[PDB]
Amino acid sequence: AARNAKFLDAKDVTNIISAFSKTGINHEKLFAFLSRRVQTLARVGEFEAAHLVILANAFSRLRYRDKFLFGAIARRAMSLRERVTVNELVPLIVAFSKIGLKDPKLSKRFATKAMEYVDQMNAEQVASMFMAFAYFGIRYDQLFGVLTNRAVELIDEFNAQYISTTLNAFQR
Amino acid sequence: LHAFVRSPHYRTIPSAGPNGIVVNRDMLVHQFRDFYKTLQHCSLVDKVHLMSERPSVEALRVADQMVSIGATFLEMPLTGMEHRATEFMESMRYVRGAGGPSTLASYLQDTENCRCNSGDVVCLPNGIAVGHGPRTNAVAHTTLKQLFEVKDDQFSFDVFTLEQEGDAPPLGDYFGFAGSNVLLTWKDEHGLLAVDQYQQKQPHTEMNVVYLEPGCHFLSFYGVDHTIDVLVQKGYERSMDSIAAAGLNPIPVQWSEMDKLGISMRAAVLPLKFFK
Amino acid sequence: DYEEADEYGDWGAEPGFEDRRELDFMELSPRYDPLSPRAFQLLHSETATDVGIASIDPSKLPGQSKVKNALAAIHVAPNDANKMRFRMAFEWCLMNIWNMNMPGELNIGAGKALYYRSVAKQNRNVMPLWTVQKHLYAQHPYAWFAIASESNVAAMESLAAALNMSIQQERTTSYKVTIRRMAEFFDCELNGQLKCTMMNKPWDRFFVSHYIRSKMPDLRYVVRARHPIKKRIA
RNA sequence: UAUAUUUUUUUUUUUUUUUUUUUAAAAAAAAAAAAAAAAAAUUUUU
Ligand SMILES: *O[C@H]1[C@@H](O)[C@H](n2cnc3c(N)ncnc32)O[C@@H]1COP(=O)(O)OP(=O)(O)OP(=O)(O)O
Repeated sequence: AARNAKFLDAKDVTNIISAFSKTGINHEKLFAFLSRRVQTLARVGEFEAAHLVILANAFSRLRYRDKFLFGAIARRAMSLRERVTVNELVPLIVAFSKIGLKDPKLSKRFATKAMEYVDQMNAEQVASMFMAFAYFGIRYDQLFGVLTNRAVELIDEFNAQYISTTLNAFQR
Repeated sequence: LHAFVRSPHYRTIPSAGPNGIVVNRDMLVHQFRDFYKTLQHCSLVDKVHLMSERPSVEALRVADQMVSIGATFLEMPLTGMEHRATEFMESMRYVRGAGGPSTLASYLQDTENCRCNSGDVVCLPNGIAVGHGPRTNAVAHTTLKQLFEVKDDQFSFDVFTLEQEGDAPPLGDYFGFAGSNVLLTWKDEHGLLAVDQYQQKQPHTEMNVVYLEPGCHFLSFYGVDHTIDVLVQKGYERSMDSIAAAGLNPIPVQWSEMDKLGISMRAAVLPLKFFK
Repeated sequence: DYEEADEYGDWGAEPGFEDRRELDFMELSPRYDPLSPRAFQLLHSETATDVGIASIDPSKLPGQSKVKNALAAIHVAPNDANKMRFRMAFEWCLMNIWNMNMPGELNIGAGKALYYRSVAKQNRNVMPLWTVQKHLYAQHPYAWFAIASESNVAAMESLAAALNMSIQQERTTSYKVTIRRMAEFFDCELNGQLKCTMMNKPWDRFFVSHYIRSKMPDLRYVVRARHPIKKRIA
C-alpha cells in the first residue's frame, strides 16, 4: 500500500484506511502518503457524506494528528451543507474531540451547526456529543443551555449506562 | 467512458506563454476545478480520475500518448517524446489502475517507422478518419487498413484518409463529430477542405453539417452511449446558437487563459473504453 | 479510547511459531535516511529476560536409572545474556555491512540516554522488556545525550598508563558545520585556516544499542556507514 | 543530535511613534504593534 497510496480513487483510499485502522500498525510513510492523497482529493469535492466519518474515525483511532488533513476534512464537510444529518454529524464531532489537542475557531463553527441538529437526536448522541464538547475545553453557554433544555424530555430513555459520561463531563 | 485529467503545477507555471500575452497563475487553478465539475456533470464521460501533480507544465497534456478506438488501445510512437517518456510511465499506472492493458499497440508502436499523434485518428459510425498531413504517414493508414477493417453487409467498417495542408492543425482539433448524424466543422479553409474530402467519400452517409467560427475549441465523443451534448468554449456566442438550432444542447466552459497557454479540448482529457 | 494476557504467552500454543527468521533479539522493520535507526536493541544490566539450561545426572532419581543426561532450567547472570545478544546482533550487522560493502565504522559513546515521559503506554510503570522495546522502536520517544567530566581526565590518563595509550593527535580546534541543502544534507569540518577539505553525506544510523547501567555512566553502541557519492558534484 | 512545515495575498477595528496644519484638542500622511476578517501556498525507484 505504501507505494500505491498515490494511484487510488476516493472509495479505495477510504476502504484501505478503514481496514488498516483496526490492525494497529503505525507505518509512518504509509500514513503520510495517504494523508497527502486525501488532501489532494478533497481540494475538489469528491467525498460523499458517508466516507468523511470513516476517514476521521480511522485517523482518530489510529492516534495520528495533522492540522492540515483535519482542516481539509472539516472544510469538505462544511461544503456539503444540509446533506449531513445528525446521525452523520455526531460521529465526526466525536472523532475530532478524541484528538482534542487542537486549536479554537474549529469547534466554534461546529457549535453553530449543532444548534439546529438538537431536535431530532436521542439520548445516546446527546451524551456522546456532550462529552465531546466537554473534552474540547471551550465554554459554550448557549449550546450547554439548549442541551440541558432538550435533555430533560428523554430522561426516561436513560439506560443508566452512559449516565457516567455525562456526569463526569461536568466535573471535566 | 473513462476520462483522465492532470492538475496544473502552481509553482512552475510560466507566465507570458508562447504568444506574447501574460497569464494569471491563480486563474488557471481557479478555473480547473470548475472545469472538473462541468466534466463530471456533462454526462459525456462515465468517470473522471484526478492525476497527480508533476513539475513540467507540458505534462498537463494528458493526451498524445494513447488512443482508444474500440475495446483495444493504441499507444503512440516514441518520436521526439523521449524527453518526457518517464512521466508517460506514471500515466499508464492510473489507466491500469481501473483497466486492462488491451493490445498495448504492439502492432502500432513497433511498426517500423511511425508518426502518429492523438487527434489525427477520429472514430465515426462504421468509420475511421485519419488526417494525413505533416503528422501522420501513409504507413499508419495501411496499418489501420490491416487492423480495424471489415467489409460485409453488416460487418461494414471504413477508413478515410483525409488530405490537409502543412499549416493545418491536427484533424481532431477543428472538425469533430457528435452523435445522431451531426458533424461539426470550422468555417475556414481547413474545415471546408475536410468537409469536401469527406463528401467525396461514401455519399450515402447523409451527414448533416453545422458550422462554427474558426478558433473554437470543442469536445465531442461518439461513445458506446448516445447523448446530445457538446462542450464549447465560453467565448464566441454565435457558435452556441448555430449548434443549438440543430437540436444539440451546448454546455459552455471557460478556457481563455489555457487557450493563451495553447491547450485544446482534445488534449485536456483522455477518453478510454473499459470492458469486461 | 477516551494481547496483554497473550504477551506472556501462557493461554495456549500460538500456531505457526518458531517458523521465522532468527530476529528475536532485535526489532527489524521492512534506502538512506538520517536519524532513522534500522535496528533497535534495548539492553539492561540489572534486568535480563533470558533463562538458561544446564546438564545434570538424574541416575539417583527413582526411575531415571538408565538416562545419563537430563537438562534443567536454570537462571543465568544478566551480563552473559547481554553479551550473547550483543554478539548475535554483531554477526548479523557484520554480514549485512559486508553484503552492502559500504565503508564500515563502529562507535562506542559514553553518555546519558535520557528518555521522554510519553514512553509509558497505558500510563503504567512495570512492563516487560518486549513491550518497551517495541515502543522505543516504533514511537522513538527518546534522546541521546553525551556528557563527561573534566575531573576524570587525569584519572583516565592513568588508564592510558594502564593500557599503553599513545598520542596520535594533540588538542585541535575544528569548526564543525552542517552544510544543508534543499535536496540533500551534507557536513564539513572547517580547519583553523578556514577552508573546506572534506565533502561527505551525514552518517547513516544502521544499528543502535543502549547499554543502561544502574548508575550514571551508560554506553551507546552504534554501527554506521556512509553511502557513496560521485566525486564530480563534490 | 528521532517532533516539519512555516505560514502567506488582501479587507475591518484598536494601540504606539514621527512629520504637517489648525484651534492642551481635531484631521490627513509615513512607520511599528495588536485584534479581527476574506482568500491562498507540502516534497516516493518494486
Ligand atoms: O552526534 C552528533 C551531534 O551531537 C552533533 N550534531 C551533528 N549534526 C547535528 C544536527 N543536525 N543537530 C544537532 N546536533 C548535531 O554532532 C555529532 C556528530 O558527530 P561528532 O560528535 O562531530 O563526531 P563523531 O560522531 O565521532 O563522528 P562524525 O563523523 O559524526 O563527526
